[PDB]
Amino acid sequence: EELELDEQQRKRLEAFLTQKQKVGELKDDDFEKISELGAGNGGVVFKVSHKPSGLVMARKLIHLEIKPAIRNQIIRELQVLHECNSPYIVGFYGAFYSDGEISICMEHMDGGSLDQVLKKAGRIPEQILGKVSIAVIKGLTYLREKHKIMHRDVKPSNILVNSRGEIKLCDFGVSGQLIDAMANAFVGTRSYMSPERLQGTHYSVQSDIWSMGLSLVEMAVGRYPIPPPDAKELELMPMAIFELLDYIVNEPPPKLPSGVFSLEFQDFVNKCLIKNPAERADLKQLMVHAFIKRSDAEEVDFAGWLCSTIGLNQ
Amino acid sequence: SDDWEIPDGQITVGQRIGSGSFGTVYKGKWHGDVAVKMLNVTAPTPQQLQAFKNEVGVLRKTRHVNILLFMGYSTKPQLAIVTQWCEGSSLYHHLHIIETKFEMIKLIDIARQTAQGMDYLHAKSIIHRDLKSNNIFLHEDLTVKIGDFGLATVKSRWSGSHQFEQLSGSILWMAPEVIRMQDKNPYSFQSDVYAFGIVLYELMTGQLPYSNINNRDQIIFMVGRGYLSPDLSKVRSNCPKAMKRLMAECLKKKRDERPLFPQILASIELLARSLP
Ligand SMILES: Nc1ncnc2c1ncn2[C@@H]1O[C@H](COP(=O)(O)OP(=O)(O)NP(=O)(O)O)[C@@H](O)[C@H]1O
Ligand SMILES: Nc1ncnc2c1ncn2[C@@H]1O[C@H](COP(=O)(O)OP(=O)(O)NP(=O)(O)O)[C@@H](O)[C@H]1O
Ligand SMILES: O=C(NOCCO)c1ccc2cncn2c1Nc1ccc(I)cc1F
Ligand SMILES: [Cl-]
Ligand SMILES: [Cl-]
Ligand SMILES: [Mg+2]
Ligand SMILES: [Mg+2]
Repeated sequence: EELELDEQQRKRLEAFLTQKQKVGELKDDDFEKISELGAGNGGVVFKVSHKPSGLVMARKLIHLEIKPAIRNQIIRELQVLHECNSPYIVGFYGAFYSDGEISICMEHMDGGSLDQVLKKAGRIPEQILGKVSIAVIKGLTYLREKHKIMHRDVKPSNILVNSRGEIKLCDFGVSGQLIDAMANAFVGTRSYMSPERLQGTHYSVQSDIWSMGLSLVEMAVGRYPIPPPDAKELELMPMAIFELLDYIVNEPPPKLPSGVFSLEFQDFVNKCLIKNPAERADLKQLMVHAFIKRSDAEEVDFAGWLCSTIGLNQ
Repeated sequence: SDDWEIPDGQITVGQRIGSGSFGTVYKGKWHGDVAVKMLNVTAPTPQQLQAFKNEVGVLRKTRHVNILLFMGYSTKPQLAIVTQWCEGSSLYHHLHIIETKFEMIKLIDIARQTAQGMDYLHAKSIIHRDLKSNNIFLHEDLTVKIGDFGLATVKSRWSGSHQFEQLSGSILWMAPEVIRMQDKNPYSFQSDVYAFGIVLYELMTGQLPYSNINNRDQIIFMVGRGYLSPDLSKVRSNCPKAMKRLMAECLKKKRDERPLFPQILASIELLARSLP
């Protein structure tokens, strides 16, 4: 279904629901390892084959040392992912527990994350980033309107793409117990957290919009923008975690370089990076921004650009 | 091979237990049960390997009833630390996973043995750098064994002779100056005292600190800036008032204001006597 789908998005959404019905209960011995898709600060992802169904899935395994009551609640809250079906949300097959590891089985995206695509592209073109912004905005809108879910972890590594041209969000906070469990267990080296949530202030999805603009700047210049590039480094066109957080809170937000990006794109990320969470643009304001309306009209062969950037075939 | 180095093919590496902040632990057999931690640093430079060997020479002579026995190390097939295998669970598993119900007299004794082992480490001029309930084991349910101490040389990847130190694993036990990573060396005896203060919090509250905050980066910033500290009101009603005062002194934001373990151990021992 009842969403603003074009006839191709609805057919792919139907095809995913069809394959999902071939998947009964997920068990560890029903899977066969193919290859590793990558590892994060608290998880590891494998390409696997679900032998009873023949489907290829991305299986994330999270090893948490928690009390079983919390673990059982985590597996419970993850079951909401069965109802998160959108062309901009990574599909979901099942979440179960075995051998001391939480398994989250999801749709395999053969284009990887935009973090991987970024290293292979050096920089991502503005016209490509326009299609990404539309997908991230509409993905965040689906999660908040249809499920009251806030993402809380918008960043290039959690925006997934495939050779069909789909751009989907993943690793969002559907389970609040899982967020707190991994907050106690691991740490990263960077951060896309908004300055107000760093100080304990909660402004709904305004923080996710900050994270998007930060990701758009990183993908546009090909470099994590905290701290800003230093002079001659920019015309080529090791901070610890606490210093990065202190910088986000106490320094002016980053910005796109002048001249090399259109004024609409520069204004779009500036409205996304206003440190004041209330003056910061919200999801409805961004969807009618000049940069989004222009990119929504542009014809961009994203699938062709992606496979070309990665080395795949069309 | 070198002193206290275990040659290739001597340890029968068994089941994989889990990964921590700087290695992956396996259950092994080598003249009995052992824990083998495959270090994350797999490609050490001669400068780092020499600094690591110098630190092994220190750690292998730290022998105490409350200190997990250091049994040696390996370089082939990969860099590894071999320690005594602990039967039972760590203090973290008892408090937060199994939820073992200890009486106050036993919780004070756990803190007393931990302060005993920490006092010995600092007497030998060794900074733990990683004290946490995960590195405190209740061996055979009675004796407290502190593990994963020192090893500063392999808790970072080396660029020749200089090393960049980054936060790894949990942060709940890190002092504000350790979080910031700004002073010449953030780790000190007083930063161990802070971590011991967090362990006291776990014992006397049954909870990890900052239970109401699920945003890790908020915790890193506010603890590092001195805006956030453990809620001492979560302390259970049967906790002796001297233990709550001692806990507050260990958790002081400025490291110059934290007591040292000779005084900490003396206070816990006095409270263990002045107790029903
Ligand atoms: N559904 C998927 N299909 C294909 N690749 C995937 C999928 N999900 C995750 N990956 C890959 O697995 C990698 C590891 O994921 P993850 O465990 O979330 O760590 P991360 O997001 O990259 N970094 P971090 O979140 O800070 O720990 C990602 O970077 C992707 O390249
Ligand atoms: N000597 C040991 N005997 C038995 N189990 C151990 C021993 N050392 C570690 N373990 C277990 O091995 C797993 C991984 O430990 P470890 O890699 O040390 O991570 P951690 O202690 O949780 N954090 P850290 O020690 O700071 O890296 C945990 O389940 C520990 O309980
Ligand atoms: O995956 C996560 N963090 O990354 C791990 C660090 O490497 C993650 C983090 C928080 C969370 C809350 N509820 C689910 N959560 C996650 N999982 C997840 C969510 C949606 C999909 I679709 C697929 C997933 F795996
Ligand atoms: Cl598109
Ligand atoms: Cl192995
Ligand atoms: Mg991720
Ligand atoms: Mg340990």
